[PDB]
Amino acid sequence: DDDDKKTNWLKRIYRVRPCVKCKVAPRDWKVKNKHLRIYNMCKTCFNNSIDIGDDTYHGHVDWLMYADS
Ligand SMILES: Nc1ncnc2c1ncn2[C@@H]1O[C@H](COP(=O)(O)OP(=O)(O)O)[C@@H](O)[C@H]1O
Ligand SMILES: [Zn+2]
Repeated sequence: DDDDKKTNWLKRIYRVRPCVKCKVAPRDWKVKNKHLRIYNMCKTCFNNSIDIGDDTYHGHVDWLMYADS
């Protein structure tokens, strides 16, 4: 099933690249219609970047959740 190929790639992608800032915690994420948005930072590091005034690591990558667009 091609949808499983997509899903298993998304689980692997999420697992193997932790927060870009602390490099330990998993990334924050949300569902955005038929896309998974994986933010660059965990929530703790994101909130913190707002307090310190750093937008260097702000950003995300959207992923189609299905095999067929
Ligand atoms: N956990 C996070 N790590 C890094 N950047 C983030 C995080 N959460 C939000 N951002 C950034 O904050 C902005 C707002 O994102 P979001 O609420 O997804 O956008 P919208 O709903 O305006 O389309 C985007 O620049 C996003 O990349
Ligand atoms: Zn972090």
